[PDB]
Amino acid sequence: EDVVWRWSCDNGKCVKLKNDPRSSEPALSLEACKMFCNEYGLLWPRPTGEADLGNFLSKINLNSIEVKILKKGATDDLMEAAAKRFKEQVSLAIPRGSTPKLTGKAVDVYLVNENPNEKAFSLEMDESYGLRVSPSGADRVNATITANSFFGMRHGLETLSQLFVFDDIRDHLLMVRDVNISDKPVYPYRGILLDTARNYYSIESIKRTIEAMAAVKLNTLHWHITDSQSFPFVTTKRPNLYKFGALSPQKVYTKAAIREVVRFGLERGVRVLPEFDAPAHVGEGWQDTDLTVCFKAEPWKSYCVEPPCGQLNPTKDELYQYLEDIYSDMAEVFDTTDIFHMGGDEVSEACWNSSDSIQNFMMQNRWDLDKESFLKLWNYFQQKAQDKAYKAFGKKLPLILWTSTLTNYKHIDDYLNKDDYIIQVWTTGVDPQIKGLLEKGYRLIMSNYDALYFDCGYGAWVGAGNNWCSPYIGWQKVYDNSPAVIALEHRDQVLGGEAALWSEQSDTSTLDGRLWPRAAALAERLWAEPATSWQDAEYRMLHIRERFVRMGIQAESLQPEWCYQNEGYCYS
Ligand SMILES: Cc1nnc(CNCCN2C(=O)c3cccc4cccc(c34)C2=O)s1
Ligand SMILES: *[C@@H]1O[C@H](CO)[C@@H](O)[C@H](O)[C@H]1NC(C)=O
Ligand SMILES: *[C@@H]1O[C@H](CO)[C@@H](O)[C@H](O)[C@H]1NC(C)=O
Repeated sequence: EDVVWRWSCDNGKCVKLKNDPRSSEPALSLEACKMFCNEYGLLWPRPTGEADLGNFLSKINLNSIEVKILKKGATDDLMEAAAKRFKEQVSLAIPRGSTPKLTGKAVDVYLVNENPNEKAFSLEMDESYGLRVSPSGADRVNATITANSFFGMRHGLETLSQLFVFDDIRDHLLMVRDVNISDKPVYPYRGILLDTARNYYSIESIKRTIEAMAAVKLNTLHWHITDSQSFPFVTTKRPNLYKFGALSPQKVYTKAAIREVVRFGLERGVRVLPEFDAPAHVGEGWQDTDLTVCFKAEPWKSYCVEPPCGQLNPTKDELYQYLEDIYSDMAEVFDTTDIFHMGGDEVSEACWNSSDSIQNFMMQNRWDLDKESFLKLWNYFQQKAQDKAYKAFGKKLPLILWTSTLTNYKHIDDYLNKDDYIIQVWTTGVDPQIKGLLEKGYRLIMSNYDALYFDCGYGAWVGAGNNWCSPYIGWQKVYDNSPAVIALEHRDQVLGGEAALWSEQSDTSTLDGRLWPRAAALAERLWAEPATSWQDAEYRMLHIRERFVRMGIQAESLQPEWCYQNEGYCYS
């Protein structure tokens, strides 16, 4: 049938009223009411500069949307793809099974990229843009996006596509008539860590993730591609690793597939940042190489944080020839990344100390068999690994390592330095380590486990009960988590944050629900850094969830749809 209700703004809330036929007032559809009742309308994330949306809408012909690229250059392929992608984005305003009337004005999208040759990712890349929308004569609209690079430009296309609403009362596609927007992100690094080694994730599900990331302007996919449980990364120079390491022959990431993903990400302003976690978090794949110790060691609680146990043996020269080859194979297909993640997850002294060859190496070099000695072995490893990474990427590039014993601020400067190493932080924001690190000039990527671990809250995968970092982190807690509050003065040293999806209990099937719409909360926090909290973003978060679902993302449900149609009535 046809929609029977209407909506009217009242103290910032769209109230549902009956659409009585005996009225001279034009009825508002739910989202038409929302676009103007809300401070920032249906925008996610909300802009950092000007947010002038005006007061009116305009009927639009869907078939009469034409995009024109004004400045041409090296990024022609990228801009043409992003423009072709724009028409499809506009259709996301329309609910499936509803068709818009083919009438209304024509839309002219004018893309001006003022440095059409820049297409490299860097922490200094300019992702700012300007958005102007105004009527053009009688039967058309002037939509102009102006930005310093392609990245800001496609960010602007994203924001522009959010200015379309569907009127399901009349079946009209509408657009905001007069907009003036200036925008740019607060943090340069906005990411998701996807663990694809504890469980496999189809290429299609990964592209689908990147698609959703772009929709809320997140720019980094950190691809945790290897661990102790599997080695799906197809390494040509050391094919024995993925042949023995993969969960199955089909559960693998080939050079062609990775290139597809990397290119797909580039077209969408997403840096695909590969990680090889070492010298811990290794196992499957390294059988019969004699380059690991403690693999499947029992009882596992004595040797590692989670089974199977396994670490690299740094005392063997051949290890670094394997490492160089792995890095080189990564550098070849991950060819948009400006950064490389080397893991640095906590090493087990117990494991290294159980090895004959390792103990002899430490005695014959005078070191002892104490915690400080094994910290030297780790430094010894990381220094040589680092050297090979540089040779592999054919240049020096920033490296990322987790907060660990090795990166304790008290002694991190012994072999690490703040110009070469970025530190990813899992510890809670009130930990002394963050302050100690910030003061020694180190840059941070925030991934604090109490706000940013998207795996928390489920059943136990060893034993019974729940998983280690329960309870489940609602989007509210991730939205409110602010690096600016954590960093304080040293906040420019914070590069941004990363939602971490560890995959002991997540794979292809649970991917959508794990990330969305929670990652959108991180998206707004890192793009805008609001002084306002989650309550002020609630209505817009509900809408962005619906947009994800319309995109085909199987996003988590936050609230009854009733709350979305009846703002103000669901509260606590
Ligand atoms: C990177 C990093 N990601 N997470 C980090 C912190 N490690 C948390 C420690 N931990 C636990 O403290 C733990 C307690 C009880 C059961 C458990 C089952 C599996 C795994 C764990 C675990 C576990 O990993 S560092
Ligand atoms: C469209 O709008 C921009 C910004 O107001 C303006 O500078 C430009 O000249 C307009 N383009 C056309 C062809 O109307
Ligand atoms: C390593 O093992 C030796 C005995 O084999 C012991 O003396 C030493 O304390 C151990 N090191 C650590 C850190 O446990």
